[PDB]
Order: sequence, then C-alpha cells, then structure tokens
Amino acid sequence: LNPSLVISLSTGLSLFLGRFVFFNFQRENVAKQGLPEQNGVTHFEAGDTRAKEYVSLLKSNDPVGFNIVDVLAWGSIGHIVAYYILATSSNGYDPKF
Amino acid sequence: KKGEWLPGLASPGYLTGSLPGDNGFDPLGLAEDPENLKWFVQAELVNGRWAMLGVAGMLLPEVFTSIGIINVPKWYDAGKEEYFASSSTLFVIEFILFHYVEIRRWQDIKNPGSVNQDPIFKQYSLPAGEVGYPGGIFNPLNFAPTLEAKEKEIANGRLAMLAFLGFIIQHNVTGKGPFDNLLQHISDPWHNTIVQTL
Amino acid sequence: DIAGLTPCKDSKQFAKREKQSIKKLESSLKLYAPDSAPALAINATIEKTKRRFDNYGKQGLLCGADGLPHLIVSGDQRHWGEFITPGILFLYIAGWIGWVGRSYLIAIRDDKKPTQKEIIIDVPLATGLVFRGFSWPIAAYRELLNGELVAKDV
Amino acid sequence: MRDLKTYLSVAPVASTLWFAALAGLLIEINRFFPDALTFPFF
Amino acid sequence: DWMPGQPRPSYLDGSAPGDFGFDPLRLGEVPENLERFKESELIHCRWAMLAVPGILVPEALGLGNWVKAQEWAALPGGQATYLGNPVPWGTLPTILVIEFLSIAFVEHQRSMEKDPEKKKYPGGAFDPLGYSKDPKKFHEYKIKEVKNGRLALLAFVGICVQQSAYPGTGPLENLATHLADPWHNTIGNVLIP
Ligand code: CLA
Ligand code: CLA
Ligand code: CLA
Ligand code: CLA
Ligand SMILES: CC(/C=C/C=C(C)/C=C/[C@@]12O[C@]1(C)C[C@@H](O)CC2(C)C)=C\C=C\C=C(C)\C=C\C=C(C)\C=C\[C@@]12O[C@]1(C)C[C@@H](O)CC2(C)C
Ligand SMILES: CC1=C[C@H](O)CC(C)(C)[C@H]1/C=C/C(C)=C/C=C/C(C)=C/C=C/C=C(C)/C=C/C=C(C)/C=C/C1=C(C)C[C@H](O)CC1(C)C
Ligand SMILES: CC1=C(/C=C/C(C)=C/C=C/C(C)=C\C=C/C=C(C)/C=C/C=C(C)/C=C/C2=C(C)CCCC2(C)C)C(C)(C)CCC1
Repeated sequence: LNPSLVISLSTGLSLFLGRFVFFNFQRENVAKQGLPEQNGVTHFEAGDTRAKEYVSLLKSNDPVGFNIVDVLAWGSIGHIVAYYILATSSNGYDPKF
Repeated sequence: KKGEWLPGLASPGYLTGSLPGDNGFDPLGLAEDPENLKWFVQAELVNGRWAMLGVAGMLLPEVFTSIGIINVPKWYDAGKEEYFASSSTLFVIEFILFHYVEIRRWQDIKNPGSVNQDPIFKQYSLPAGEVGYPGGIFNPLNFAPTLEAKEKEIANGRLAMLAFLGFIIQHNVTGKGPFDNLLQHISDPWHNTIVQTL
Repeated sequence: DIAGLTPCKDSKQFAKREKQSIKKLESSLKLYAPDSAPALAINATIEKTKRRFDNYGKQGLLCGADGLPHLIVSGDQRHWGEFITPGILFLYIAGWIGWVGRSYLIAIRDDKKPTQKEIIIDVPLATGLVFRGFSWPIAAYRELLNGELVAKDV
Repeated sequence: MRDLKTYLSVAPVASTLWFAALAGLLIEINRFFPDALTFPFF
Repeated sequence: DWMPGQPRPSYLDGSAPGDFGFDPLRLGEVPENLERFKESELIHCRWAMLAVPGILVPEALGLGNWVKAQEWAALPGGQATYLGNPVPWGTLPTILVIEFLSIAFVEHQRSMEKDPEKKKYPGGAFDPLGYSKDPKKFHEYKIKEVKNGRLALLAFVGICVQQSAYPGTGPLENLATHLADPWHNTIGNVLIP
C-alpha cells in the first residue's frame, strides 16, 4: 500500500539476492556462454568497430565484482516485481471459489 | 497316416504330425512360420478350454432347471439378476485376479520354467513339464498326460468353440434358450429349421 | 439436441419435404392412364419415397432447419451407424484388397520375367491368393511383430 | 485355346471383367437395400 | 526382480539401493542421465514421505482435509488458522514471499554441490545420531528408505486421484465410505459410473 516502502523493499531484496545468492551461478553461466561469435571469432575480431566490450566501466571495486550493470539489471527486476505487487494489490479484482 | 481334413488334399510342409490334433488343416497360410505356430497352438488350447467351461456352464443349468431341480435364469439374463455385490465390484475383482494369472502364463510362454516356483514360499515349485500343459499341482489326480488324451482335449475344445458360436448366433436370431431351441426342433423337425427362423 | 439438431420424427420441415415431393410426383402422375405402365412406374417411385422417408425416421437421424438429415462423426455412441461402423467395414475391405495385391506382387517377384506376370495376370495364382485377405488383419499383425512387413535396409 | 486363356488374362480384358462383375454386385445390392445413409443393424 | 522371468537391463545390475531391474523405457540408458535420475528419485520420495502424514494427520484430527485447508487463499479477506488459532501473518502475499525466499535459498544451496554422492546422501549436519556408522547397516537403511519412499509416492498419487474422483473429500472420509459398505463402495463405481 505505502508505495515507496514496498518499492525499496522489493528492490533491496532483489539486489541482495543478486549479490549474495545467484552471483556465482550467474557469473559461471555468463563465463560458459561467452561473447557472441561470427564465423569462429567474436564480433570485434571480424572488423566491427562499435562491437567492442566496455572494459572501462565494467571494472569495479567490489570484493566480488558487482558493478553498474549488475545493479541496473537486478534493481529493475525488483522494480518490476514491486509494480506488479502494487497494481494487483489495488486493482480490486476478485475470482470466485 | 496322421489324418486328413480332406482325403484328396496334400499336407502342408510346415505341419509334421507332431503336436496333437494335427489333421493337416491350414488353407489360409496362417502358420507357415514356426513362431506364429508356437503362438497359435497356445491360443487354440486356451480358447478351447474357456469355451469348454463356458458352454458346459451355459447349457447344463438349462436342463437342470428344465426338469425341475433348481431354478436358475438364462445365461443371456443371468448378468442382470441382483447378487450380493455390484457387477462393478465383481468386474474389478475379476480384472485384478486375471491380470495376475495371465501375466504369469505370459512369462511361461515367453520363457518356460522361469515362473515355476512359488514367489512367497521359496519351496513348492513346479516340475518341468511343457508349455500349454502345466501339470504338477494343477494336476492333483496325476492323470497320465499322454498323447492319446491331448487329442481328446483339443477335440473337446474345438467342439466347445463351435457350440459357443451356435449358442450366441442362436440367441440373437431366435431369442430363447438353446434347450428351448433343441427340443422345439426335436419333436416336429421337418418344420423346425433355421429356414423357418429366417 | 446435439449441435441444436432436433429428430426427424419430431421435425416439421422433414415432413413438409416428404409430402411436397410425394404430391409433386403424383401431380406428374395424373396422366397417360390410371393403369398404363408409366402410371405403374410413377406409383412405384411414390412408394419408394415413402419407404425412404420412413426408414430415415426409424433410424433416429438428426435434422436441421433445412429439414434434411445431418451426420455426427464425433464418436458419440448413439450415431456409430453413421460413420464408425461403416468406417470399420471400409478399412477391413480396403486392407483386404491391398493385402492380396501385395502378396501377389511378392509371389511373382522372383520370376525370370516378372513384368510378364504384371501385364498378363496369373489367374490360378491370384485365385489361390484372394481368400487370404479374409484374415489379413491377423497375418499383418504377426508380420509386423516378425519384422517382416517393412523391407529392412531401405 | 490355351492362347485364348492367356489372352483373356491380359490387363484390359481382366479389368473389364472384374469391374463389370463388381458393378453388377453393387447394382443389385442397391436395388435391394435402397437409399442407405447408415448401418441400421447393430 | 520386478518381473520374474524378465531379462534385466544391462546397465542395471542390482547393486544400487532399490534396483529391481525396472526400466522398460530405457530412460537410464545414459549414465549421466541415471545419476540425475537417482538424485531426483530420492528428492521426490522424500517430499512425498513427508507430505502424506501432513495430509492424513490433521484430518484424523478435528480439522479440514488437505484441500479444504488451502481454501482461504482464494478469498480476499483470507486468514489461515493453525490448530484452530488465527495465524497472525496469515495473509497470502506475505506467505508467498517468505516461501519463495526460503525455498529458493535452500534449493540453490542444494544445487551448488558436485560430489555426486553427497547429492543424494550428504550427511554430516543432516545425520545427527550418526546412523552412517557401518557401511552394511548403512546400505540396508538406504534400501528401506527408498522402498518406503516409493510406497509414499504411490499413496500420494492415490490421494490425488481419489480427490479428483470425489471432489470435496478427504482420504479418511474415503476409507470410512469404503468400510461402511465394502462390497458396494469401491472403484467400480468410478470406472463404470
Ligand atoms: C456345432 C454344434 C451345433 C449343434 C449341435 C446345433 C444344433 C441345433 N441348432 Mg445350431 N448353430 C451352430 C451350431 C450348432 N447347432 C452354429 C455354429 C451356428 C452359427 C451359424 C448355429 C446357428 C443356428 C441357428 C440360427 C439355428 C440353429 C438351430 C439349431 C437346432 C435345429 C437344427 C438346425 O437348424 O441346425 C443348425 C443350423 C445351422 C445353420 C448350424 C449348422 C451346424 C453346422 C453344420 C456345424 C455342426 C455339424 C456337426 C459336425 C454335426 C453336429 C454334431 C453331432 C455329431 C452331435 C439344433 C438343435 C435352429 C433352431 O434352434 O431352431 C429354432 C436355429 O434357429 N443353429
Ligand atoms: C478431433 C478430436 C477428437 C478425437 C480424436 C476424438 C476421439 C474419440 N472420441 Mg470424441 N469428441 C470430440 C472430439 C474428438 N473425439 C468432441 C469435440 C466432442 C464433443 C461433441 C466429442 C464427444 C465424444 C463422445 C460423447 C464420445 C466420444 C468418443 C470418442 C472415441 C470414439 C471412437 C472409439 O470409440 O474408438 C474406436 C472404436 C472401435 C471399435 C475401435 C476399432 C477400430 C479398429 C481397431 C481399427 C481398424 C484398423 C484395421 C481395420 C485393423 C487393424 C490392422 C492392424 C493390425 C495393422 C474416440 C477415441 C466416444 C467414446 O468415449 O468412446 C467410447 C464417446 O462416447 N467423443
Ligand atoms: C519422479 C520420481 C521418480 C524418479 C525420478 C525415479 C527414478 C528412478 N527410478 Mg523410480 N519409482 C518411482 C519414482 C521415481 N523414480 C515410484 C513412484 C515408484 C513406485 C511405483 C518407483 C519404483 C522404482 C523401482 C522398483 C525401480 C525404480 C528405479 C529408478 C531408477 C531407474 C529408472 C529410470 O531411470 O527412470 C527415470 C524416471 C523418470 C525419467 C521419470 C519418468 C516420468 C515420466 C516421463 C512420466 C511418468 C508418468 C506417470 C505414469 C504419471 C502417472 C500419474 C497419474 C496419472 C497416475 C531411476 C533413478 C529402478 C532402479 O534401478 O532403481 C535405482 C528400480 O529398481 N523406481
Ligand atoms: C522411511 C524414512 C527414512 C529413512 C529410512 C531414511 C534413511 C536415511 N536417511 Mg533420510 N529423510 C527422510 C526419511 C528417511 N530417511 C525424510 C522424510 C527427509 C526429509 C525430506 C529426509 C532427509 C534426509 C537427509 C537430508 C539425509 C538423510 C539421510 C539418510 C541416511 C542416513 C541416516 C540414517 O541412516 O538414519 C536411519 C533412518 C531412520 C532411523 C528412519 C527412522 C526415522 C523415523 C521414521 C522418524 C519418525 C518421523 C516422524 C514420526 C514424522 C514426523 C516428523 C516431522 C515433523 C519431521 C539413511 C539411509 C542422510 C544421509 O544420507 O547420510 C549420509 C542425509 O543427509 N535423510
Ligand atoms: C472363448 C469362447 C467361449 C467362452 C464362453 C464363456 C466363458 C461363457 C461364459 C458365460 O456362460 C457363463 C459361464 C455364465 C453366463 O451367465 C455368462 C457367460 C459370459 C455367457 C468361444 C470361442 C470360440 C471360437 C471360435 C468359434 C473359433 C473359430 C475359428 C475358426 C472357425 C477357424 C478356422 C480356420 O482357422 C482354421 C482352423 C485354418 C485356417 O487356415 C482357415 C480357417 C477357416 C480360418
Ligand atoms: C485338469 C484336470 C487335472 C486334474 O488332476 C484332474 C481333473 C480335475 C479331472 C482335471 C479337470 C479336467 C476338466 C476340467 C475337464 C473338463 C472338460 C470339459 C468341461 C469338457 C466340456 C466339453 C463341452 C463340450 C464339448 C460341449 C459341446 C456342446 C455341444 C455340442 C452343444 C450342442 C448344442 C447346441 C450347439 C445348440 C442346441 O440348442 C443344443 C445342443 C444341440 C446341445
Ligand atoms: C554504496 C554501497 C552500498 C549501497 C548500495 C545501494 C544503496 C544500492 C542500490 C541500488 C538501487 C536502488 C538500484 C535500483 C534500481 C534500478 C533500476 C534499473 C530500476 C528500474 C525500473 C525499471 C527499469 C522499470 C520501471 C517501469 C516503468 C518505467 C513503467 C511502468 C512500470 C515499470 C516497472 C515497468 C552499501 C552500503 C550497501 C554497500 C557498500 C556500497
């Protein structure tokens, strides 16, 4: 009901989960999937200028390697959850048994 | 001569006069394969034994109740008379019990001697007879399962299957019991046929 | 009823069609004589019409607003006479034809000049083969279990 | 006479006879049981 | 053997706890599939072994059957009740969130191990009385556990099918209905209605 309460609760829970529960599993899956390749090499090594990873902002001072991109992804996961909860908790909808 | 179902017609090469009842009859080439024949012999024996039990239990109650000893219904009616239990209950019991015994028979056809011994008591097995002829406990009177008596068996079974065919077509075209049918043909026969029935 | 169709015995439209057709016939009849052969033919046709309509009444068929009979092929048990039992009959006869044909083909395939027996039939051989179709289901079953129906390595 | 028996089993004649007999059979069936839309027996 | 007189699979000899040679669909024809299937079997068996007392006991008590006890949730003013006392945190959404967080944590914890013998028998902090003493009573305990688990799964699916046959009933109401007229209240009445 109280919007900002629920909003930050859902966001903080999502970010905590991303940093402390799935951070390893996710890093492992990203490692094993890797960068997209065309004809055997990545997109940069075939001559695509605009397709070079952004090494600059990805590096981070976290102890484990959480950065801006993980924050954006998991935080918005939390936001989408919060808005679903708000909308259907105030929509007055009722099924029947 | 191992018997001819047609005194002019020659045998088929795949029938050897080995199994009982061999009279050399298979015009439609159903068993020109040895595996087919091994399966069909078994089916014939078992269908015949069921037909024997069925026709006896169909017909003998009729004459027993028709010269006044017990009052039983007709076979094409007896399924309707109410019993101590539902017909659904009896059907489910029948299904489970026949499940068990038919899969046991199955494994013995597939692999003789492998389902012989009791699964509860590790003693009390069966001796090593043949497939289609499980003696032992199933043969308390210890009758000699000789060649003469197997031909007896399969002949009674074949005639019983034909008797069953008769009973059912009879009931569906005329509408009463087979003893009704018989005697009502018996006394005045030359006007009591399938022709006047049709 | 099923799909909104009411019974042809209870259908007014079904009756209307019957009597309309009957008396159209009988209007065409009132000529040539009251006993000449054309009149006899027309009266036979009238009686056949009555028999047809009454038989469709007996058999419990479903009629619509058109007044004509409809067919239910869904599997409902009140209507197996419509599709499923004639369907079983058809599948049996068709398998009979095809089975006899395949066994003839197989029987002649080892001849020195097989084409000679394709454009000129061996009638005694076919006469021996025609009646195996009577048990084609059982044979085809034991031929499938045998690994004998499908040409291996094709 | 044997040559005639062979000739009578050539493809067009054999099919002609087969289908004429089949036609007679279906024609007579429909002359006995006319206007069938269902299997009215069982 | 699950079928006396029936040849065994090649890959199923009879050493594993519960191997009776039953795999007619050869789904364990690949070894790295069979390992996952063993761990999966034990997980299902353990869940059902814990569940069926949770389905029988409170109905044998003075409470509602396993379906009735999960019906407040579909009404707006929902409120649970344990042992006939209104659960304070009984509303649906708090329960859904708490269930999610806890179960996700423990189940991912389970996923993060690679023994693969620990995957089905971890032990340690999960074997307090130390019944893993001897490797011969240990194998015996394994067999008895797996056997009871298959029995439990059988009984849970039986509960579900009896539920969908008599909607709005409990298992013990079914047993009472059957002991009230044995020769008349049986499965026939739901297979030939
Ligand atoms: C094989 C055993 C058998 C026996 C002993 C009988 C006996 C009898 N049948 Mg029946 N019947 C049988 C089989 C049998 N049937 C079969 C398999 C069918 C299905 C086609 C029928 C269909 C049938 C009908 C529709 C009717 C009878 C009727 C009758 C009675 C009148 C006689 C008659 O019309 O002949 C039987 C007519 C037939 C078409 C069947 C012919 C039997 C064939 C030839 C096989 C039997 C031959 C066998 C080797 C010789 C008899 C055994 C003997 C040596 C002991 C009679 C008591 C009539 C009746 O009851 O009167 C009201 C009648 O309504 N039967
Ligand atoms: C397109 C979807 C669909 C399908 C696939 C079916 C299918 C079926 N419906 Mg259904 N139905 C449908 C939609 C459908 N329905 C809808 C939308 C409705 C609402 C109106 C219904 C309402 C409905 C009702 C009310 C009923 C069905 C029933 C049935 C069954 C009847 C046929 C049968 O009994 O088997 C076949 C019958 C046989 C006797 C089997 C013999 C066939 C032989 C074995 C095959 C022949 C092969 C060859 C000749 C020999 C083999 C040779 C081989 C060895 C090589 C069938 C399986 C009936 C049912 O429940 O069945 C009891 C029934 O009562 N349906
Ligand atoms: C999902 C639960 C589950 C799982 C994962 C397993 C897994 C395994 N079982 Mg087990 N089992 C179970 C339940 C289960 N079982 C139940 C309920 C019983 C009692 C009936 C048994 C009784 C049993 C015996 C006696 C034996 C095994 C054996 C095995 C092992 C080899 C078989 C195999 O590889 O198939 C893999 C399993 C699957 C791929 C799951 C199949 C799911 C399919 C696709 C759907 C099932 C449909 C089903 C009919 C649903 C009905 C619902 C309702 C409508 C009735 C394997 C590790 C054999 C073994 O060697 O032990 C080590 C053996 O001896 N099981
Ligand atoms: C038929 C019941 C049963 C049996 C025989 C076993 C047997 C076994 N378990 Mg297991 N377990 C079970 C149920 C069972 N479990 C259930 C329901 C769960 C939770 C879903 C677990 C979870 C579990 C884990 C996580 C582990 C084991 C382990 C083991 C193995 C070593 C422990 C041991 O030997 O103790 C012997 C077993 C018994 C003495 C069974 C008697 C216990 C009675 C029945 C307790 C009464 C239950 C109670 C009345 C019901 C309500 C309680 C509820 C509120 C909790 C062993 C083969 C450990 C292992 O593999 O070690 C390496 C392992 O780590 N189990
Ligand atoms: C199983 C059977 C009968 C069983 C009946 C039973 C149990 C009756 C049971 C009950 O009565 C009770 C006790 C009590 C009642 O209240 C209820 C019912 C339920 C009524 C008959 C089979 C009967 C089976 C029959 C008739 C088989 C026919 C086979 C034929 C004709 C084959 C011939 C050929 O195959 C050859 C040999 C060679 C080929 O080349 C050519 C052809 C011609 C194909
Ligand atoms: C196993 C053993 C071992 C141990 O050790 C010992 C012991 C115990 C002894 C044993 C047992 C055995 C047994 C069981 C036997 C049985 C048999 C039978 C039942 C037969 C029948 C059998 C039966 C049969 C054939 C039948 C037949 C029938 C018939 C013909 C009929 C006819 C008819 C008809 C159609 C119709 C009409 O209307 C009527 C008439 C005319 C009449
Ligand atoms: C410094 C630090 C810290 C802190 C941290 C923090 C504080 C965090 C965060 C964070 C966050 C807080 C994040 C967030 C968010 C994000 C995002 C990214 C979002 C989103 C959203 C979206 C994207 C969407 C929306 C929407 C729309 C727009 C429309 C409608 C609805 C929806 C929902 C769809 C600590 C001390 C702890 C540790 C050390 C370091």
